[PDB]
Amino acid sequence: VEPLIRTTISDDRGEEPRYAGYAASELCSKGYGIEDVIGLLWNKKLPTREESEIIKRIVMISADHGPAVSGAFGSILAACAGIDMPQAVSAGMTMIGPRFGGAVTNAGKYFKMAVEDYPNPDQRVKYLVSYIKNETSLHTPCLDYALENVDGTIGCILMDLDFPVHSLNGFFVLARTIGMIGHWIDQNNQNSRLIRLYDYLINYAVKPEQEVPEK
Amino acid sequence: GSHMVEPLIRTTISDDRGEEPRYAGYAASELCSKGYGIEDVIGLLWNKKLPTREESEIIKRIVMISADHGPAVSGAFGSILAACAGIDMPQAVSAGMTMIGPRFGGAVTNAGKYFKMAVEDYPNDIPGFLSWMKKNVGPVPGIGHRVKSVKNPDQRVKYLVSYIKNETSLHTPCLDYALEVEKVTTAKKGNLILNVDGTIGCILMDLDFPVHSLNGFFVLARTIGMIGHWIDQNNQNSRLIRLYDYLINYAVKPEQEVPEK
Amino acid sequence: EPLIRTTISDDRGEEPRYAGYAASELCSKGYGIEDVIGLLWNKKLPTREESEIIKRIVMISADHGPAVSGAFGSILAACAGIDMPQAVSAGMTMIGPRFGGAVTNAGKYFKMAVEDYPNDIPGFLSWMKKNVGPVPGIGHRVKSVKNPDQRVKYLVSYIKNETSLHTPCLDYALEVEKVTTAKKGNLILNVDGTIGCILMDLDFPVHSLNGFFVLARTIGMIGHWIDQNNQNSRLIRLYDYLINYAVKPEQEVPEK
Amino acid sequence: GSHMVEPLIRTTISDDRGEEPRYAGYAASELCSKGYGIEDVIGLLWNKKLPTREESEIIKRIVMISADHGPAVSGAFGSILAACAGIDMPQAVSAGMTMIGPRFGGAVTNAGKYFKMAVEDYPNDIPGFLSWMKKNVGPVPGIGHRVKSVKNPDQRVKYLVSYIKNETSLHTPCLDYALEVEKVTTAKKGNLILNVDGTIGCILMDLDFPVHSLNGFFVLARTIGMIGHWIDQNNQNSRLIRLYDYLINYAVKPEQEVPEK
Ligand SMILES: CC(=O)SCCNC(=O)CCNC(=O)[C@H](O)C(C)(C)COP(=O)(O)OP(=O)(O)OC[C@H]1O[C@@H](n2cnc3c(N)ncnc32)[C@H](O)[C@@H]1OP(=O)(O)O
Ligand SMILES: CC(=O)SCCNC(=O)CCNC(=O)[C@H](O)C(C)(C)COP(=O)(O)OP(=O)(O)OC[C@H]1O[C@@H](n2cnc3c(N)ncnc32)[C@H](O)[C@@H]1OP(=O)(O)O
Ligand SMILES: [Ca+2]
Repeated sequence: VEPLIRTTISDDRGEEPRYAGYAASELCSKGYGIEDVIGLLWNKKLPTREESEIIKRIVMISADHGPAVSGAFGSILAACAGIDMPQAVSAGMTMIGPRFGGAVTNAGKYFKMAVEDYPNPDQRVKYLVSYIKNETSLHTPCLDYALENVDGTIGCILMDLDFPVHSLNGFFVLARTIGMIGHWIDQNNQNSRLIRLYDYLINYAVKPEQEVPEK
Repeated sequence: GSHMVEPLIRTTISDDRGEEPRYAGYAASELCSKGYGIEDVIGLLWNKKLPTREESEIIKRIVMISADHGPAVSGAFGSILAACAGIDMPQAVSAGMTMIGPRFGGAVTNAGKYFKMAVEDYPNDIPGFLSWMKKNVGPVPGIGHRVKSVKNPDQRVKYLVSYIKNETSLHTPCLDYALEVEKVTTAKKGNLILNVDGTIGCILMDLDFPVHSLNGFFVLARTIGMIGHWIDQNNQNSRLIRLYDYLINYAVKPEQEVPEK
Repeated sequence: EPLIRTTISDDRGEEPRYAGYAASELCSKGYGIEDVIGLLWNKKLPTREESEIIKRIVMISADHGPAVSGAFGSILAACAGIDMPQAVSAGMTMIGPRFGGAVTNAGKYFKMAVEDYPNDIPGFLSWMKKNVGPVPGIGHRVKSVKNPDQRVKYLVSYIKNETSLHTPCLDYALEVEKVTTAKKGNLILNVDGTIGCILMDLDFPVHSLNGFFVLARTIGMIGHWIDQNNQNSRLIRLYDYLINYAVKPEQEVPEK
Repeated sequence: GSHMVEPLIRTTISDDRGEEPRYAGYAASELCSKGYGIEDVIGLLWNKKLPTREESEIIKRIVMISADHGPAVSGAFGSILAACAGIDMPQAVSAGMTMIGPRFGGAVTNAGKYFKMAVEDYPNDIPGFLSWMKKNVGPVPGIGHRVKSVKNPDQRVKYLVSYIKNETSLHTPCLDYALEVEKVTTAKKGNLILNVDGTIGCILMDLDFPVHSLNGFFVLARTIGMIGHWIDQNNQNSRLIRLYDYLINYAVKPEQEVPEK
């Protein structure tokens, strides 16, 4: 039988799943964390302890940015429409792209090009930068070039961690899913009603009323 | 003219109007600096409370254990179909996530609800609980699996139960009840095991987590796997999928001529 | 062993076949979009009367402005630079029990009410409150007895006066509306209720009912995406004065 | 409190504030009463113009021909996967719709854009257009078919081209160029015919529909089929899909013990 799909990251056929060769429960038993599973499933590599400390902080820092932004607001709109959590969160996730979250992969991409082709106050940035430059020994050429914005900081850092270029948006997608789930729960706890924008929030730049011509 | 504005939405969990975003009143930079993790942010945004150490260790294992279960299941396969169709990651994973529901992944909330109801209303009457569920609800949420069974046990379930019993002091009436239900249901049919959704739901009810939050633990964890599958197919440059003809049981109308109007 | 079973369409022959009919031949013989809907959702070519009803349901339901959840979700995605299909998929995800997707249940319960509570609307309303919750097909955020929904009035008048359809479900729902609007003005028979009743009276498959709204409102959601793209609209961020920030006091993180 | 409001959204296509919706200024029920159709509402909402009778006849045919292509293809299959997972219709169809993009449906808009570029840049130079495309794009979008060819024509294409040439007086420069391109490409290899995506994409550019709108015709038409498939699976009470193990090539890492931290 010719297979329909080819997978390289996980095997569910045994007693429990294997993530890049490692048993899920053995990762739990030996003290590994969510950040380690992220490394295994997205990069097929168990992160080093410093890499795991950076992944953890990137996800924590990126988890939510309030209810006003497109991802969270999409989830809220769906929550208020009575849609179930997974589907509501999927609507918020659909907002992630070139304008909402996209500054991470683009920063990473252009600062990598800058390092190769042109080699020669936000408290979260000052925290992240000081953590990676002082509490780790990770070589951060892209970040160092950028130092010579949180999306800029995170994007440079992920290119410097050698994560595949295809994986970079994953950090923002996963992290913001925590906030979007949270917003859905918050609206459900409040028993929020359907949202319908107020008329004065809309500029109805519409055609004048006209009668339909006969045919 | 001006307008008297009434708020459109009300939010209690997060705010970005200050110096940096605040999660249930706490700054993310401070959470990072003081040694907290992803499991702590999950607790703040979903329960508005910093988890205890015992809770954080449980949340971490729930997420790790649930992260992925291969490419054959609806969530992963949906993400893979979209990846092969050349769809960008967030939109591809949204398609996979849309599969999460009563049958696949999204039975956590209702498993917690109904096992808690059973503990309260049928503590010494599992057959009463099962009969009530069959007549009034349908399949018992958190019971059953397409591939795991008495002969092919789910070590993810065995691990979470062993961890709770041995590495914590957590009192678990819902989980203990569900394990007694599993003995009764698996005597009827081997497929009627206590599954991962049922296990997680019971543990989270025993931790008194918000009832609405329960499915969130699966949704979030399995997003890790779905992103992983999208990346995997992109690394392989996988082509557009068309389901093979032999896998489709066609039972279609005969070819027929359109009649004149 | 097969993975799925399918009965509605087949692309293995010379061209795709919809319930056994070739689309080129349906076009050539003067059939329309409404006939293809009937073939793919009911496996039968509609009668001329049925096709005229389907057409009108779709046209009447196509759009209801940018303020409503489906359109606003599509607009939010358009403004975020998301491509059309994925943006409209976000809008479509909003269609459910509160907005747009009460057609199926409205048809299901009004059809049962005709048989089980023929001369007892209070008994039906009591059964629903205990067994279901809000009556699907009743209520609206903006339309009411004081601001009637002319879409509902039009569809009801078209059916009752311009077709020969026997409408026990729709007639029952109209009697229900007299009872509920006497209690509260917002409890009108809404578009979802009207469509659901009409489709049950037409003996359409019960699972198909929400499809008429999902498809029709896809026209509108695509329109809003195109409109925002033509305007080169920017990323939307909800104004802070539209949000009641009932957030926890800013606190210092305690030591572990 | 009172605020000086700036509108959050600007809309030009429809007004819902009155007794019924107004599509590009026209009352929805009056379009119904005066004998207009779905295709007329499509033109009003997507182009802000009531189509001419001939444009209306073309829109109708495009939608009908594009409505479904069987259950094996990504959009329908996504809807079927969600239907089998117990997901409600709108959410299930949304998953299938997510598959629509560069590989599935995208050849319509790509063919339109490039045959329009050829009419403008290579008006009487098909070899130059075909030389540039092979260098900067690869296979010409809208050209080629696996099973169809000169010996076995696509009757939908022959029907549509014949309709627009013999039942309308519409000027079709993009479609005319694509038919001249087909004469050159079919002479090289018989299978390089003008396909249905190429025929539709060219026609839409010739009807002067906005460039942003072209994908709408496939999206809306295939929503008919995706709804159909969801209903079909629900009528059957189909069970959850989980791909059989033999359909997966598990090109996975060797099993190893987790190292100590
Ligand atoms: C991480 C996860 O996804 S774990 C799974 C989460 N889902 C749930 O917990 C929901 C409840 N469980 C179920 O719906 C099912 O067991 C499924 C969908 C998970 C798997 O079932 P399937 O393999 O599709 O089989 P199907 O639904 O036909 O059930 C097989 C038989 O077991 C019975 N059965 C299956 N699950 C249950 C259940 N939870 N309660 C009662 N009876 C059940 C069915 O009635 C059927 O019996 P029959 O032979 O007399 O007809
Ligand atoms: C195209 C469409 O979307 S048409 C609408 C389709 N939806 C339905 O038919 C589902 C049933 N209806 C409903 O859920 C609601 O009427 C909605 C969501 C459409 C609008 O309601 P909202 O404006 O959000 O108001 P809310 O849900 O708070 O209800 C208003 C009041 O009317 C009552 N009410 C509203 N709809 C119903 C109903 N269908 N049955 C019974 N009571 C109802 C509520 O109980 C509430 O009463 P209260 O003031 O005593 O508490
Ligand atoms: Ca006039």
